[PDB]
Amino acid sequence: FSRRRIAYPFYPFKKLGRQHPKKHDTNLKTAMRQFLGPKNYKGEYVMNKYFTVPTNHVPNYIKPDLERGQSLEHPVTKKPLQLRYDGTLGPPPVENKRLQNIFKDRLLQPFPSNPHCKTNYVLSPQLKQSIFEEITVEGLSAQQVSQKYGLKIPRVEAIVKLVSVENSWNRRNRVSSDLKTMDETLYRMFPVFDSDASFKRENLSEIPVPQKTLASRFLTIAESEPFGPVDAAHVLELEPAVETLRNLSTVGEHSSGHQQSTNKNTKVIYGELVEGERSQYKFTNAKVGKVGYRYGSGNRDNKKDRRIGFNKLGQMVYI
Amino acid sequence: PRKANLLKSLARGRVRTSFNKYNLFNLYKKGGVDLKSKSLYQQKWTAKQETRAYHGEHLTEKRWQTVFKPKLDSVAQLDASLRGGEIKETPFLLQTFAVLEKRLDFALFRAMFASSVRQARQFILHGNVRVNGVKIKHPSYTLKPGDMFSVKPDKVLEALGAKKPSFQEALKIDKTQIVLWNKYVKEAKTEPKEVWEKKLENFEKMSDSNPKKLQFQEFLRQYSLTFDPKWAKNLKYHDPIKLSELEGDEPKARKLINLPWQKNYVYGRQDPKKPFFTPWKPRPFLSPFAILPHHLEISFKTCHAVYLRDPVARPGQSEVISPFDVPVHERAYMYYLRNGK
Amino acid sequence: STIPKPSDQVPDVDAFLNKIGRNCNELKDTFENNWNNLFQWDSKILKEKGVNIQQRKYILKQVHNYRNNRPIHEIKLGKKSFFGGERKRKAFTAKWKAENKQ
Amino acid sequence: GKGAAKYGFKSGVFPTTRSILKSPTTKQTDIINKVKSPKPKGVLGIGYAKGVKHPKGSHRLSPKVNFIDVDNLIAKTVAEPQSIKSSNGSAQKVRLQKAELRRKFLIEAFRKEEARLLHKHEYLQKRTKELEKAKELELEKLNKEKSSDLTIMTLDKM
Amino acid sequence: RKACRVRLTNGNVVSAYIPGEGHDAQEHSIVYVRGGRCQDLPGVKYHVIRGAGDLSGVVNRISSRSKYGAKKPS
Amino acid sequence: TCGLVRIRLARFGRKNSPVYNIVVANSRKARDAKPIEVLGTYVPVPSPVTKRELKRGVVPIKDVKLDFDRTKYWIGVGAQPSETVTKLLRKAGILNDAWATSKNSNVNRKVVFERMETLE
RNA sequence: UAGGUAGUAGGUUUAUUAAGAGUUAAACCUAGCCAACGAUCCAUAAUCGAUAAUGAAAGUUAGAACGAUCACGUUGACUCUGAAAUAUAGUCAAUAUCUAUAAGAUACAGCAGUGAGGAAUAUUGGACAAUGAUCGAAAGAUUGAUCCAGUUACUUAUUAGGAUGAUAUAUAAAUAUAUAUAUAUAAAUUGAUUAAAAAUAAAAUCCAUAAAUAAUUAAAAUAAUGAUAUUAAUUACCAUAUAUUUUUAUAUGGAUAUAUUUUAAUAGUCCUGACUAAUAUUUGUGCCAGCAGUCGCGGUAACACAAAGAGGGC
Ligand SMILES: [K+]
Ligand SMILES: [K+]
Ligand SMILES: [K+]
Ligand SMILES: [K+]
Ligand SMILES: [K+]
Ligand SMILES: [Mg+2]
Ligand SMILES: [Mg+2]
Ligand SMILES: [Mg+2]
Ligand SMILES: [Mg+2]
Ligand SMILES: [Mg+2]
Ligand SMILES: [Mg+2]
Ligand SMILES: [Mg+2]
Ligand SMILES: [Mg+2]
Ligand SMILES: [Mg+2]
Ligand SMILES: [Mg+2]
Ligand SMILES: [Mg+2]
Ligand SMILES: [Mg+2]
Ligand SMILES: [Mg+2]
Ligand SMILES: [Mg+2]
Ligand SMILES: [Mg+2]
Ligand SMILES: [Mg+2]
Ligand SMILES: [Mg+2]
Ligand SMILES: [Mg+2]
Ligand SMILES: [Mg+2]
Ligand SMILES: [Mg+2]
Ligand SMILES: [Mg+2]
Ligand SMILES: [Mg+2]
Ligand SMILES: [Mg+2]
Ligand SMILES: [Mg+2]
Repeated sequence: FSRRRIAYPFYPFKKLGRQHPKKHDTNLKTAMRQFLGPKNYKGEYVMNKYFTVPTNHVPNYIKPDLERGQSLEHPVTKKPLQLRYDGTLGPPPVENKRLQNIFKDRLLQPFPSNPHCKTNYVLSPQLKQSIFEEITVEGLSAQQVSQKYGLKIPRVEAIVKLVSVENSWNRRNRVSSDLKTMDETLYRMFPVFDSDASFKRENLSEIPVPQKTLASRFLTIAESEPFGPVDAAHVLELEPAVETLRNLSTVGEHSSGHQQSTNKNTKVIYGELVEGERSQYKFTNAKVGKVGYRYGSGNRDNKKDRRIGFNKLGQMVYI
Repeated sequence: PRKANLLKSLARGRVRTSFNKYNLFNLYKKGGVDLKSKSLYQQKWTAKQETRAYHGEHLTEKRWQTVFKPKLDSVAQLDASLRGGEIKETPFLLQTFAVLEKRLDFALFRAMFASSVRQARQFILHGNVRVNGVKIKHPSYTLKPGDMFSVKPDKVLEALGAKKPSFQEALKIDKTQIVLWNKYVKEAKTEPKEVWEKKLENFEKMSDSNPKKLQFQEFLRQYSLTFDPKWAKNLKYHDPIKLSELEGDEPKARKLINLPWQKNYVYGRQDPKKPFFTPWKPRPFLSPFAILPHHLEISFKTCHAVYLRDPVARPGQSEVISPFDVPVHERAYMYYLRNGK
Repeated sequence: STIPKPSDQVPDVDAFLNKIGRNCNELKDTFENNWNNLFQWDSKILKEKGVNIQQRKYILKQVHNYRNNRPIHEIKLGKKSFFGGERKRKAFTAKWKAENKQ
Repeated sequence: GKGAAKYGFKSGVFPTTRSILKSPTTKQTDIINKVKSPKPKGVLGIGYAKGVKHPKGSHRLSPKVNFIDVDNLIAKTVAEPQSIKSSNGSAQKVRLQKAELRRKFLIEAFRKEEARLLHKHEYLQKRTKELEKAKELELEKLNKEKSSDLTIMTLDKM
Repeated sequence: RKACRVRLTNGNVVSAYIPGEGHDAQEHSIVYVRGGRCQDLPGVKYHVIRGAGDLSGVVNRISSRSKYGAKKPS
Repeated sequence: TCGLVRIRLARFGRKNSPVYNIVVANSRKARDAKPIEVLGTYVPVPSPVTKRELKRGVVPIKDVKLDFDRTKYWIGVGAQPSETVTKLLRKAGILNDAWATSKNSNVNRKVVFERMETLE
């Protein structure tokens, strides 16, 4: 059983009464004006508790369930204000106990209905400089900085790349006042990352889950036979999971173990370049039976899965 | 793309990837997706309706069906068994729409470089977005781990900032601001003691959420906190604004205005050449949507971001930012697996 | 490339346009007997000046020949046999041997 | 289509690669021994058994394999000019250069192919012996008695 | 129920239902026949297409016009 | 080009975006018919160089994939390359100046970069 | 379709061929050979893929497009040349047409195009610039192969505008920085009298890009040659220098009146009783008119017919 259902607020609100014939109002519109509060002459909603951004590193995410739709508070004292019979805003009769002791997890949860979505922690401008100076000057490896500050190696590598862009921008006076104002505002809206805080630290043991292993194989062995991760790896014909983690930590450009030389074994010829020639020929050795465009290959151009790519200039090209 | 029609309808109450005021009320009043009493088809349809409204509404159904991938990606923490704390179940089905997160337009929205996915598309199409230094003008460009993308600073400020008022609109706000200032100078001069007493009591309830108290302490150092009759006398009355006289003449208007907070510039038009409200202030209702992604590292000073990885599901968490719970995404996944059968 | 020097056989553009042939003497007003124009104007300029596809390509080929000291004498385009193309020669010949020699 | 899965999901085909040497060479000792080996008889035999007349007008035995001598192939196909002829002419010089390059290429092709074939037989022989040794080692580990085997009930005597 | 006997260009003679309110089909009128039976009429296994050949579209049809050969009103 | 066995380009790709297979083919078979062998690929459109790269001195590169050993074999048995394939093989250093013609003979043109064989 | 076969099954020899064999021809012998696991006969059909469609898969379907193979070039047979042809050749005959009336020529299943048939499938286009093919010592010539464009939503893909936005006036002393601005007055489209909406929808405001305009200009191709072509792309007075992932920024030479081209945004179609997503109601019709994939709907409160409002798909 299903029918169309107008999305009325789940919480109680003041419905429309008898209306003058020319108002032509809706119960949805009046519920929104009650959520928003009065609009001043400047076009602002100062009474709504979400109109202005937080400035204390604590996100102000909507909590309709805990406040039962009461979104109005005094713009300076931050004291709850509710609608009364007179049509004015005043103190609530009873304090809301659900809004005074909120769990730590909920504070970082932006969407009431999804507790698996949480905001990330912003890194302070100091930790970023420390990470930048350790990888670049002191010459530490990304694996070391990752294991020290509790940050995943890709994030560590990204911080170095971004701090380099901020130096060039600051070296050419490209960071304007507005950009500085915006950056600081956004910094004071998110919980700052604390390398010492154990819970704030990012897990460093995560590996991609393969597909062949996703199945459930079971072995019946002797009651006192030892079976461990290495034995399981042999059964599943995969490298041990610890080895996978170690190989994934040596991928960072500044990480230890980064190596790429086994491929430098392909004969290449650069054709002679003569004055007046607009391009150079590069020849790459290949093998008959592998090189070439195959004959009778599937044409997908008229199919929904037609292959679309992008060239070096960023232009959309058919592959 | 699909034409944008009735995206912020209150009766439908669909939640969109935007910071719009009407879209905040729809999210505020939703109270979850109702799946009770519905047949399996009705449950699946409802889940599809809600999820697609948020995740890639601009994509046509047939295009989305092609893009949709049955394979979802999770990670295995190899230390869980070495902790001892109660393990949490991985929300695998919150990865149903993860394939969209690698799109350039979605990446811009998650980085807070645009106020909505729709705006992100227009920023990309108009030539304001670069990936790895190359200008990309196709919203459907897919990012790979490690890619860096940037947006022209003026566009990001226009998306995260307040709207620029027009000259006529901002000239009526200054008229009212002058009237309400001359009322504060007439109440300060008629009974200075009460006004100062009220002024001191207001600064006690600031809570430090209002930085005006910190600035006020400076002002008390610019002149024990005891009354001073020189204050009321110092206060002066601003001159009224004749909207008609200074109509169509901004330089004249911005020379007749001199308020203690707004001096020689019309409200919100300190630099009429800039494309946003000046001096720059955050857009209204930004806090409820300001979510920092786990899969991007953002540098707001330069408007640069790096695509760290494709969002993944882990015990107790999904990096795919969604306003809907796992049961809804599970139904949505069930629908698309079978092409809506 | 560079501007070759006028010779005794080809003193000016008008002589050049007459030796190459293929009705290229009808472009003498396009060039205006300017030696440099003949050896500087590329296809794009000639197309803007109204030279048709076949003639402008032919001129540029003969300009390259002259620049390399290769003969610029007219070479004629092919023509079908007097008795017609091979596919229509049997029919044509049969009707030409019954109206000339009977 | 589904058929592509059998070929690495490669769509379309390539022409069959030609063989530079169309027959086994005289240096492929392994093949030479196999053909010389006496042909089996009986249930899994090949050929006419002693006393069984073959069809009249037919050859009792199979034609002998033609083994290529790469030295003789090179001598007959790309023989060198017998005299150092006087190539004063421009066209003679061009032809001499082209003939020299063509001869160099085809001689390198025949000798690289023969080497590849011989090197491939040796690599297979080494690889097979390794695999055989590894299988014996693996099997020996399987047959090794562990302490857990004590908990497996047995009736060896019966 | 309005029907019509029709001789198809392949020599088969069929009975086709004429849908819609009102029709201008007569004898010798050129009609185009599609599949689809008239459930309550036994032996009428086909439909004539409105707005094709000599059969006009339903007069004054407002809804589902494409199914009745009615063009869009300006 | 003469002979029954020719090395020539077979056209692939889409309208306005030609790509080519370098093939050994019977002279009489269709240009795009399945050949005797596919020796390589030729992409005629040079890779575009950025404004900075241009001033930096980067030259656009046309990319050819080729089986050097197999190509030499087919030249050895008398396969005859087309004019375009001949130019490619002379630039690769497989063929020499004996295959040049009077029209393309670069007898006097300065060499800015000499053929370089590397490993990559 | 139950019996079929009579060079038929096998043996021997000659002829013929580069070559085996009742493959063809000649001779002489044996009585065999095929068949209810389907012979013989009849009907139908070009075959297939690392191609397309579908499915979890085994499979099933197609055989247009890409590619491989076969056959044919109005019909039949025969011969010549040749390594290879019962050749799109030649010979004779058949059918049709034509003009030169000859033991004549032609046969569009080459391209374009026309009539016919059909529910239904396009230009009597451009160029040999590219890749090939033929001829030539070369210069070069030829090429409806081929490359391009035209026609056609037949298929696929991208784009086809974002942020803000529920009213308008009057209103208010005569710079330690204010601040929950507050009052009146008028206006307020369809539906409806409250969970009944249409509706942030519209207008309006802010900011853009496309196109245009201007300059510039690759690449397909080079020794030279560009059909496509009014090229793509880029830049917004043009040029230059310096610094300057990108990019940015400064300053310069010339260029206009301290500033510097202009500037947008009108979707259709089906459906809302159940299967099956569609609750805001209302009018006409009255087992009629009509609807219908299935169950069924319609006899005066029709959620199903015909419509308005509202709503759901794509
Ligand atoms: K899909
Ligand atoms: K049968
Ligand atoms: K066809
Ligand atoms: K050509
Ligand atoms: K619609
Ligand atoms: Mg329903
Ligand atoms: Mg020749
Ligand atoms: Mg015989
Ligand atoms: Mg026979
Ligand atoms: Mg006989
Ligand atoms: Mg047939
Ligand atoms: Mg089949
Ligand atoms: Mg078939
Ligand atoms: Mg066809
Ligand atoms: Mg034939
Ligand atoms: Mg025939
Ligand atoms: Mg014939
Ligand atoms: Mg015909
Ligand atoms: Mg035709
Ligand atoms: Mg017809
Ligand atoms: Mg032509
Ligand atoms: Mg009314
Ligand atoms: Mg433009
Ligand atoms: Mg050119
Ligand atoms: Mg209907
Ligand atoms: Mg009624
Ligand atoms: Mg229905
Ligand atoms: Mg109806
Ligand atoms: Mg309607």
